Amino acid sequence: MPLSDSQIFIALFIALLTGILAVRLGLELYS
Amino acid sequence: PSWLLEKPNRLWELDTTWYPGAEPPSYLDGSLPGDRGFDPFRLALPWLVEGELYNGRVAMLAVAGILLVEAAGLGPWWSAPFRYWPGVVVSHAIYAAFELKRFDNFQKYGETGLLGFVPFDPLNMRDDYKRQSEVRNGRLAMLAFIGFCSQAANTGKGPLENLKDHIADPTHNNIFSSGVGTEVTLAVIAITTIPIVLEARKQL
Amino acid sequence: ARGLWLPDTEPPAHLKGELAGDRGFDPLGLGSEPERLKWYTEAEKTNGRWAMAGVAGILGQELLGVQPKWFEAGAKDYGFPPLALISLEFLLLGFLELKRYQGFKKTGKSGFLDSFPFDPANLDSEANAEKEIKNGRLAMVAFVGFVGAALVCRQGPIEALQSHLSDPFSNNIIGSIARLPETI
Amino acid sequence: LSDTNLVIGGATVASLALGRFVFLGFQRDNAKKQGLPQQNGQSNVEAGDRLAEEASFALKTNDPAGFNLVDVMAWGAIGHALGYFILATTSLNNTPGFDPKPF
Amino acid sequence: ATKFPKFSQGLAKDPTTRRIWYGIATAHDFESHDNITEESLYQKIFASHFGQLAIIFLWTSGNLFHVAWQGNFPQWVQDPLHVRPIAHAIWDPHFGQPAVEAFTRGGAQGPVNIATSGVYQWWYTIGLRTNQDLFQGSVFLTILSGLFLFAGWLHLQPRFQPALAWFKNAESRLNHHLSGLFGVSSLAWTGHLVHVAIPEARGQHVRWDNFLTTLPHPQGLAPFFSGNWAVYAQNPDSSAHLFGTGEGSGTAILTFLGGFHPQTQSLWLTDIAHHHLAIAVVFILAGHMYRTNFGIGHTMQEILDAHTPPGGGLGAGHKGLFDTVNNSLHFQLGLALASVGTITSLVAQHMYSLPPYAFLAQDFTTQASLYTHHQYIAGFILCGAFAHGAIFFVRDYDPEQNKGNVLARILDHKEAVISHLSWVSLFLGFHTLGLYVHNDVMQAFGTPEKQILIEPVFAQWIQAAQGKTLYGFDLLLSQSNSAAFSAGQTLWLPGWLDAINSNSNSLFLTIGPGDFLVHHAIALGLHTTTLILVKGALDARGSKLMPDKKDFGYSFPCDGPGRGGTCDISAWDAFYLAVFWMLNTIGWVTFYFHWKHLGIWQGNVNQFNESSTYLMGWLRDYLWLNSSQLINGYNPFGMNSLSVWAWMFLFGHLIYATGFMFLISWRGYWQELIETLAWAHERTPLANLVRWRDKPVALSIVQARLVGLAHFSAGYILTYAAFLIASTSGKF
Amino acid sequence: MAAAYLPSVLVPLVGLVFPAIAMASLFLYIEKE
Amino acid sequence: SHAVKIYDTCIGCTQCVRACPTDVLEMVPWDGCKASQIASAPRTEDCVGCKRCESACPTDFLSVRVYLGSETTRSMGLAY
Ligand code: CLA
Ligand code: CLA
Ligand code: CLA
Ligand code: CLA
Ligand SMILES: CC1=C[C@H](O)CC(C)(C)[C@H]1/C=C/C(C)=C/C=C/C(C)=C/C=C/C=C(C)/C=C/C=C(C)/C=C/C1=C(C)C[C@H](O)CC1(C)C
Ligand SMILES: CC1=C(/C=C/C(C)=C/C=C/C(C)=C/C=C/C=C(C)/C=C/C=C(C)/C=C/C2=C(C)CCCC2(C)C)C(C)(C)CCC1
Ligand SMILES: CCCCCCCCCCCCO[C@@H]1O[C@H](CO)[C@@H](O[C@H]2O[C@H](CO)[C@@H](O)[C@H](O)[C@H]2O)[C@H](O)[C@H]1O
Repeated sequence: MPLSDSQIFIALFIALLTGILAVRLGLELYS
Repeated sequence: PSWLLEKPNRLWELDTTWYPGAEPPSYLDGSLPGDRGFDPFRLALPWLVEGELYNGRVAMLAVAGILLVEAAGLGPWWSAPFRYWPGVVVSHAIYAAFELKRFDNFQKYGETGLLGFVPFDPLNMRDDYKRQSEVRNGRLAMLAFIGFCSQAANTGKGPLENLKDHIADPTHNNIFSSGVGTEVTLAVIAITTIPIVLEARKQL
Repeated sequence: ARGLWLPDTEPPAHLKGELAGDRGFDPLGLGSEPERLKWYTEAEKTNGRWAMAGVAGILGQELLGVQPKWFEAGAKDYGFPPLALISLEFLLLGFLELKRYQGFKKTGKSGFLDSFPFDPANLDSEANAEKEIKNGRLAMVAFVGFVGAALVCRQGPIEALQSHLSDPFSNNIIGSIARLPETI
Repeated sequence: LSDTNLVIGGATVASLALGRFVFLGFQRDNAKKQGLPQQNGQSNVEAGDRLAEEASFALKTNDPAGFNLVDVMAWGAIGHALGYFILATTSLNNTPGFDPKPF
Repeated sequence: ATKFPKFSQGLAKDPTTRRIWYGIATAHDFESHDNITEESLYQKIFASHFGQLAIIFLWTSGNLFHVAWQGNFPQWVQDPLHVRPIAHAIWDPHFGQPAVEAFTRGGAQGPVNIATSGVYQWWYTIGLRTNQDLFQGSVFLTILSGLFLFAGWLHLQPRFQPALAWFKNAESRLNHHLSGLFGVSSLAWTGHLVHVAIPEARGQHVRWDNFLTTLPHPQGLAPFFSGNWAVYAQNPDSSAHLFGTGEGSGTAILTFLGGFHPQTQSLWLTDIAHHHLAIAVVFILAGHMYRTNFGIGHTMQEILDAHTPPGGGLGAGHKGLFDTVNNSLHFQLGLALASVGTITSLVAQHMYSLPPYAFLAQDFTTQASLYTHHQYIAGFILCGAFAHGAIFFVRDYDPEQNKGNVLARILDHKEAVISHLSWVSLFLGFHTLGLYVHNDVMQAFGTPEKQILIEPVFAQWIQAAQGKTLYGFDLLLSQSNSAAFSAGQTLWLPGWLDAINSNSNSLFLTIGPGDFLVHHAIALGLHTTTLILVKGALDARGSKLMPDKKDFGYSFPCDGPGRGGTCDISAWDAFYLAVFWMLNTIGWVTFYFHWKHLGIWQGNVNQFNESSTYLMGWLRDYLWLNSSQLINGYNPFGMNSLSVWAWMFLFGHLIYATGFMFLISWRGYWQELIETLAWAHERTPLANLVRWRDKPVALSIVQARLVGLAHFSAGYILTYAAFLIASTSGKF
Repeated sequence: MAAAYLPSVLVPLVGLVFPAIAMASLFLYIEKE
Repeated sequence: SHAVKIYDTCIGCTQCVRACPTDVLEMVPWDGCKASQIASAPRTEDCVGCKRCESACPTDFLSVRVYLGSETTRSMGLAY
């Protein structure tokens, strides 16, 4: 049984939040 | 800039700023109408003020026309323009003639106006209350047009029928039972958890 | 000399007895830093208060005979779908907890929204603080006991107590672990 | 008083007694010579590690020989491990089909 | 001048293009950055470690997500021997229609890549069955990555910044890592195996919504608490068990059967559960060794200071080594890399011979890819271990603080160590090459019976002692009346002896003279790579040619043409030279693994046994013979799905060759050439309207060695990966 | 696959749009005085 | 710029000064050696780092040492 469109969008949104946290860590490590 | 308020004043709708205890940016000091210190991605300035106003003003007419069309039985609003090349050219020429003066006024006055009535107001009555009401109604109108489009995408019925279905069954006819339910729930959780992360930034 | 968790031991130097519930118990030394100690004091109060509300909720739900048990109440049909429920709950609790943190940052005390402290009946006292913290600790321990009874005996708290009172030499933790194949 | 009760309780009691009466001096003087963990000639708490402060409950006990709570947990852990080793080896050797002996 | 290398004002004031390159290459050498302190260095490293952990968990989440979204995991679960596992989908707008058709495989609706990573076998073994399971795991790991990123940001904030002394508390970190990070994690994994993976192997669907309802064993936890632990070993899965179904299944959860499940050709899951449980208990016990805040436990400085032989054979012994190790991040990283890389090699050697995942042994491409992947990773890590040992000797070693201990004493006889490594390398090279060349000449002259074929009787004796009866040595596990035999006879010996005496698996393969010769080649490679690395580390502080080398640091171009000339004199250059030898060594190892297994998988062991004793046999019957399908991936007649590997094969050859340019031609040629080019641009009309900001210069001497080595290594790896995967997957 | 249009959007984004943005921004950062 | 430090084993032979192609080095009076002079490096801003001076030096080990440092237009030997 395949995944739904909503599951892919959920994963992409959680990854976008994780990427925001990553940018935050990278900027903190920089300065 | 007549869109600037007579006096700097941040209004109160359950709080002053977009979450309780939120700091305001240095460039948002309450001089603008609808100021809530809300620019977390620091996009902001005055060109974006006419951008917000223009999008809001077009959205007022959009939501008014859609609600009036749905109030009568004039079919779906999204299929309405389909119910060509000379017309496209003449409309684009007329609207571009409008936008010529709209863009020219910003180079000199810092405002847009309509043609040369840069404070376009033949009947006066302009005040800070009118400015704040205009910006808040524009924001509400463009949120309402996005709601119209999203409700027409998720359900084939018009916005009046969606309101009737929500009236009939409130807990079962809402966004959290539609196709976009789980991602909306996740966005709500992220939204409600974001300001505590921002306060962790502040206190640390 | 206040009572200590162990008789005739030296408490850590950061526990001199000013806070309510200070029995010198910090064997790991978690509260050695003062600001973290204040935050942990508020956190102990908030966890204990949520435990008191929840333990009273589980007890009242079993006392009033609500048909699904407390550990199966989420799966019940209420008409309201759980996605809408969790979204509205997160909105309301986000408002209330942002207000509570703003009050803790401004004043350093507990309280409801724009009221720090929250005491309209004016019942605040040092003995009352000791009663609050001791009932909170007892309710936290009690909630862990509720989880244990729900996990091993598959029973609510009053049901497990009645089972223990009916036969205490076979209806204890030893017997319930020995009866996991028939329970589960 | 089952076989589990007998083996676990007897091993725990024997370990606690061995730690209390027999090996207390040996453990005490070895822990005295080895001392606190160090870094660059200083204990960890003196070097600036506040989380490495010696736990105040761990020394003073009221036992006349100085047997504290940490000694009870350590020797009881040893006793439980020995008792469960005995019980497990007995369980293996009593189950038919299993024979770990080299002959 | 500029602000990009903001950690180095010396680089920021460089007016040439060297500023950009060196700004990239020195960014993670935090100790050499401007105004760094020890405490801020440790805090930056801690946060960087959080970032790396988040990257790892995101990478795993991406693999799970792409398999769940675009793979064929349920179809593979239905037929694990007849379904090619899909890695991910291909969306390439440069594809022609024949390429679209060729890459559509595995039952996919479009072009896909077939996975070689073995994640299907692993995830299926641990109990995952559906796309929903993989998706939920991927979402959980994305959240874990976000948590790690938040913790990395958090511990950089001033009130959550750990003090320097916290980082140097060795005893508490060792206690916690051994007891919790190793032991409790292994215990929790035993919980997962017992509650989920073992029932799913027996057809029982156990997930989060029903695992509190499902009994892992019919008698519950009473045998555990009573100590009647042999109950959990009763009634194992039978030899006729079908994996993932209840047919032929048992009820045991902790066993010691040994050997393999007959259908999956992999280790029994109940054996794996008992392994991880025993590991959990041993590691939790070992995590109570060191003293923290409770008055008990060992002090490592006193342990080290106590271990000095009273006869004086080791001088001062290990005195002062606690502060030497604890104050040097390079000593710690060198130890960590040496141990982890050796463990990576152990993983490679044990996963092919004792496959732990169901239907992994039958997937030949995956087994070859995993062995090669982990052995090359192990080689790079071992090179890094010795590199950071050399860096320790330059940057962190204090001779006064280590006076007379084992470190100073091994520095004091470095000539003996290096010269003996040179002797063993020379002996192995002379005699291994000589025996191979003698055999090649014997084959060329038509007389293969004149070859020198030395039987590996020592390793055959080892195989006999572990129970392989083929060689006729009757001892220990191959002697039916021995004490070692009788002790294991009721526990693990029946399954182990069934597995080790079968030639249909990879458990202790039959070996002969070809295995002898290639093992001595492997010994030559290990000893020579070690010689280069050890000579680099021990001469890092100085040699007779440059007695003050420590003053110049780990990496510097040379000391000029004086004193005879001093190219490649730095310890860094010894690392650079040793990477070539490591790649050569892992090449020999993996060539051996692949060719021997190719013969075994094709059912013709005589090809390796007869052709591997001479080097033309390797060339013709391994490289030339098995490249035929690969290089026909595209041809004038058309293309197939191996065309990506043919293209990558050539791509690797090209990158390898490009590296030779940086390695052979050196700097001053290019600098004069670039000078003429800079003249040309300034004098060319319509082009001299634009100017460079950074003055173009040739790459530096060290940078050239690095870039040439990087191209050489990348081409090496890409070429062999294409050949390995294409040759194995075109047949299997 | 579900949402099968997503590769046709994200592959040009990750392969062309993001690298162009990245090298333009990084060029502007590393040349800034 | 590169750092050129002089040590006290210098015998004042002047060979490093003669070898230098960018006039970094010069001889100054000294009392530590028989020649009554010592090499000095006052103009290391012009030092290219060729180590011709070290090749010229006769003492064992060297009495002039060049430590390559931060690179400049002058030290990179650029005419453009
Ligand atoms: C495991 C991966 C990893 C981790 C944990 C780090 C961690 C760090 N790096 Mg390293 N980096 C990596 C991979 C990594 N990097 C790779 C593959 C390269 C190319 C070889 C680099 C090249 C690099 C440079 C050139 C610099 C860092 C710097 C940093 C620090 C700040 C990063 C940041 O986001 O600033 C965010 C800052 C901005 C977005 C604006 C400035 C732009 C900076 C100067 C360059 C971009 C840095 C970024 C990490 C490049 C990513 C490379 C990409 C191909 C993966 C931090 C300690 C910087 C630091 O100051 O040194 C301690 C620094 O100058 N990194
Ligand atoms: C007869 C009694 C006896 C014996 C046989 C030993 C034996 C040993 N003791 Mg002593 N010891 C004794 C009595 C004894 N002890 C007594 C009564 C005490 C008082 C309690 C001690 C207290 C003591 C301490 C405190 C320590 C020892 C240690 C040692 C070890 C090293 C000693 C040494 O000097 O190495 C000399 C070694 C060298 C000079 C280096 C040789 C290096 C070779 C040449 C390298 C070869 C590499 C090879 C070529 C490459 C791989 C080969 C390839 C085939 C794989 C050794 C196992 C030490 C230790 O190791 O403990 C585990 C240690 O710390 N002992
Ligand atoms: C096929 C390529 C090749 C060969 C044969 C060698 C050979 C050798 N390497 Mg060199 N290496 C290579 C590639 C090679 N290397 C590359 C690409 C690099 C990267 C730059 C290195 C970097 C390197 C380092 C850094 C070191 C070596 C060392 C060694 C020696 C290893 C010990 C040994 O095997 O002794 C046996 C010797 C040989 C196999 C050489 C050939 C002997 C011939 C066949 C003898 C017979 C000659 C014949 C009769 C004469 C006829 C002449 C005719 C005109 C009459 C050996 C001399 C190590 C060393 O010197 O240890 C002592 C050392 O430290 N290598
Ligand atoms: C992941 C990266 C990626 C992607 C998605 C593409 C996609 C494409 N490439 Mg390939 N390319 C890439 C990387 C990529 N390229 C790299 C790294 C190289 C060098 C190795 C090449 C070398 C290459 C060549 C030599 C050619 C392509 C061509 C094409 C097109 C073939 C399909 C077609 O028939 O279009 C037909 C073309 C059209 C229908 C017109 C498309 C016009 C686009 C949409 C204009 C977009 C505006 C532009 C991107 C503005 C940039 C702004 C800012 C982001 C910088 C397609 C647009 C072929 C071509 O057609 O492109 C010109 C072509 O000749 N590529
Ligand atoms: C201090 C010290 C210090 C040192 O140093 C160290 C150490 C030792 C670590 C420490 C100790 C400690 C302690 C033990 C802690 C623990 C805790 C817990 C118990 C809490 C909770 C807490 C808990 C709480 C929150 C809670 C509760 C919950 C609630 C809300 C809910 C409920 C319920 C309801 C009603 C009903 C339904 O039907 C269901 C539910 C929904 C389910
Ligand atoms: C006071 C007093 C006394 C005493 C007595 C008592 C009271 C005692 C008790 C004590 C005890 C009674 C103790 C105990 C302890 C125990 C412990 C502490 C345990 C632990 C355990 C463990 C650690 C386990 C583990 C494990 C597991 C879990 C699983 C399996 C494996 C093993 C076994 C390892 C006398 C009379 C002398 C005198 C007078 C007074
Ligand atoms: C397994 C063995 C079990 C033995 C344990 C049970 C016996 C002991 C239980 C009696 C405990 C009485 O606990 C007692 O609590 C009171 C408050 O409640 C503490 O009293 C403290 O707070 C009160 C209340 O503000 C103030 O008067 C004052 O600051 C201080 O005395 C005592 O310091 C403690 O001794």
